[PDB]
Amino acid sequence: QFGASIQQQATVMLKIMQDYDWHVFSLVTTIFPGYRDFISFIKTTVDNSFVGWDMQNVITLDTSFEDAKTQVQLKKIHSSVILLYCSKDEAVLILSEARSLGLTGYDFFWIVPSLVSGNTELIPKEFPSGLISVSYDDWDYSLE
Amino acid sequence: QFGASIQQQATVMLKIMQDYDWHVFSLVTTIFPGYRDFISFIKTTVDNSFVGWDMQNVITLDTSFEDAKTQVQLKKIHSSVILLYCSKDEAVLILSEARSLGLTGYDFFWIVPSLVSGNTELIPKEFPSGLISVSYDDWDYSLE
Amino acid sequence: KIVNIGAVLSTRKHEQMFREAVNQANKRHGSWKIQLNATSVTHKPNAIQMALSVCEDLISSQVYAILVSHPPTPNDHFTPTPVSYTAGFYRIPVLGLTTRMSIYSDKSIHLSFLRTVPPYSHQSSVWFEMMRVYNWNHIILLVSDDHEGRAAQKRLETLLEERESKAEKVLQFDPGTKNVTALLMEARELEARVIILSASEDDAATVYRAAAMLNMTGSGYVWLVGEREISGNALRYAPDGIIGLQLINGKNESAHISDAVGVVAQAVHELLEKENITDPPRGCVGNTNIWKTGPLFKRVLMSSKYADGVTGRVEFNEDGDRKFANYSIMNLQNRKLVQVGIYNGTHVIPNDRKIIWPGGETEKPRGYQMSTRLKIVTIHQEPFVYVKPTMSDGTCKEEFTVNGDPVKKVICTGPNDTSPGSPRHTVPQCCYGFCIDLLIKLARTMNFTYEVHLVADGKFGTQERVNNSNKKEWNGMMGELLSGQADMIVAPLTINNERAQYIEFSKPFKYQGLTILVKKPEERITGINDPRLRNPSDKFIYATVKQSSVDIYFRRQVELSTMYRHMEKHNYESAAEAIQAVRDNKLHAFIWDSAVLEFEASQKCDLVTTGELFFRSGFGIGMRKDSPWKQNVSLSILKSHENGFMEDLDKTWVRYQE
Repeated sequence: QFGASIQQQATVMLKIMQDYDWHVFSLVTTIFPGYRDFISFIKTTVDNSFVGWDMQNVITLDTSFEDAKTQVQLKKIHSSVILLYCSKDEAVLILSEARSLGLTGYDFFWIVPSLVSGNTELIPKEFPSGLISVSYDDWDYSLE
Repeated sequence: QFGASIQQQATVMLKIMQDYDWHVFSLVTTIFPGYRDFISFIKTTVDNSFVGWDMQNVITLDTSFEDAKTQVQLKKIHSSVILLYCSKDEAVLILSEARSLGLTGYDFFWIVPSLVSGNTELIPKEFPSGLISVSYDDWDYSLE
Repeated sequence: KIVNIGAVLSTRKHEQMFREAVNQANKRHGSWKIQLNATSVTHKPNAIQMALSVCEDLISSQVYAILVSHPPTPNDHFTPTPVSYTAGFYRIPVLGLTTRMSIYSDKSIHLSFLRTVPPYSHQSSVWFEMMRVYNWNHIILLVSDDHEGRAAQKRLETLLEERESKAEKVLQFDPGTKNVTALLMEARELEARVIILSASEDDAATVYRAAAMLNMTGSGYVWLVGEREISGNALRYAPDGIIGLQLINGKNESAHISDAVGVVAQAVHELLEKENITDPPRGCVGNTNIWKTGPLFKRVLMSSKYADGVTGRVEFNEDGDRKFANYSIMNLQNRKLVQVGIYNGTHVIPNDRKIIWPGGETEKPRGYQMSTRLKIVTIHQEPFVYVKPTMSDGTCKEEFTVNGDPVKKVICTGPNDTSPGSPRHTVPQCCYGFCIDLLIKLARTMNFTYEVHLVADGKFGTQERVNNSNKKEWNGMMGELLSGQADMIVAPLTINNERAQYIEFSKPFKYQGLTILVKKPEERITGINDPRLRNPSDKFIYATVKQSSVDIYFRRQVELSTMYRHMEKHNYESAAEAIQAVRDNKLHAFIWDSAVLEFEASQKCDLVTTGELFFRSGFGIGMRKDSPWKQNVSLSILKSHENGFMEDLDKTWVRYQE
């Protein structure tokens, strides 16, 4: 194939966070596979950075949420930048739960990977206007 | 009457909260009557105490909860000590929603008055084991 | 298949109208097999046996709705309470129709009471609509009925929660007395003229006579009353031009009965469409089991929404009150009731008739007149507030300074000594000095008179527990200012964060720090960083003025609790006591402001200050809350800052040495 990997995309997103000095952040991971490599890559990137990042503990989901034990970990979130790694189906429920929590504020940023960013036409109403996404979908360079 | 009013009982409960340094707390008031006097007495007692109480804003109710607009006010709660003034049949639904939203943790406290705590025999299973109550029902002093 | 309705009604014509409304209630509801029976009872002049007859007759009848419809009762108690209490024993809704007392608003007391009339506190919201129209902020409350007084205060604080303003004066007392004119004169000395009254007819007529004898009904005096205050001899004692309220169809019983029949009938036909039907048992003999669908039928009555009636959109709130009520606004023009406004549920519209006021023009009188004589209180500051006894009788010896400046004194009033020393000795003497000349400059800039008096003690004022009910109170200059007896504290006020939360501050005129007074081996201390003062003993005797703001500033310091425990055994009343004590070589250190001890070192060479300069702060003028005496006064202070008038005040006392 072509393009970047999920590790190079994570490097680009941490470069975005480095260029804006958003050093206080968090990390929320679901049960989508390839997640422990993602967490370990974030840990080795923070360990290989000139920043000294303020990383909150990883909020790990288990199943479809009862909104009883996951809410305890969601109320621990006092940082600004919220890092979410999930699929498109669970992202609607996560953003709706965060909107019900009031954790979708002006300082509460949301940066998502490329695979959760699905169809350009199909956009659910639960997306915050200002949702940061990174993908290789370039319209200036066509297929030819 | 040979009894103990709700104002002196609120004084005793705030004395308990002062003796435990439980200064960060909240207040949930339903549509059970005699509630604005309770809020005003709490406001005057906080304004006339050496603590300087860190009081979260009052979660108010209008009817039986839709779990749509009251859900936002309950998700604003992140403090430990929770005060409540309601009836027993309302308190069953309140504790059911609090268990459904995970507000019955080890950090979170629950202090109720004597009017919501009715018969000693009739105890439903939805009550958290550790529910703080203050009642003047002394079994050592009989009616005679 | 039957529904019984109980009623306490007197006149046979309205009983026939009630039975006709019951008969016409089953007209448009089809040919359904439900039946409606009505049982009406008369009235015996007593109240215990009336309650007995009505309660056992409605137990034997097993009714669902209980109605009391007697306005013109000769007894002024107006109590349908025992039948409502007996129905609340089985949780049966009693629909009260006549009275508007706030004791019925408590659903904890009246468990199953509903009504279609609001209490009078909602009229205050209509009066808050006056605040939405006439743009008036400061009010004067006067409530005699203490059963509704707490509810009126609650509703007033609920209305003032939006604008976040404060009522200037509230009053609650026992109805029946007559010598309330002292508090009326105390409200007359205030800036506002808004008069809110909530009492019966007798106290309203009493305060009308009190305002008529003292002429408190002149120009600009805002009067705003209700329906209870425009009846009886209070209507005879009312001044011309007073604005009152009128309940539209408040006493018109005939349409009100039909409205109640429609409400009860649609509530019953709504309840018939649901399950869990229960019936009231024969509770007179051997039945104490409660009616289980009490709160269920109450919840049915909560969401009751209607569209029929001459009055209009009758609707219950969470308190079961009346929504969207047409009110009238009346005026008393030459002992004649003249309608000057109408009111829908949200908005006031005046009619084509004019609004003639008891004062001057037909427009609104702005009854917010600021105090042209500002009551000035101060403490006896030694280089700033010089107080001299009079020569012969209330006079001031006009002595001249060495720089050709005549001392412009003022006749101030002050106590003699402390309260164990002097029981009651308060004389007028001559006050002059620094802040007196500052007030002379303020009176030269802006034209306003003043009234200089003195604080009763030698303390600034601290936040202390009062000896009952665990309540915070202030004292001193703050205690005399917040009580309304003072207007402007002209004193070197120590600016801190605690007092900024309670009152508003002006710009500081003085800028200085703190220092140590010693007498002249290390004879100097060089500030707080002396390790021997960290762990003191009986040798280094250091203290401060009792109940001073320096002690509060050290109380915020959570790392110097040892000095807070040490200085509490030697706190003096005034700073001059500390000057006299260190003059006799009994003290050793004293934390105090800089330039005062610099002036005292210029007076006495043995008084030596320390070298360090910490707590570099400023002293300004003690002020009230949001007030028009803030911006212009602060601009005058800044005008005094920009020119050489600060240097002139230095030439008077600061730059002058010996």
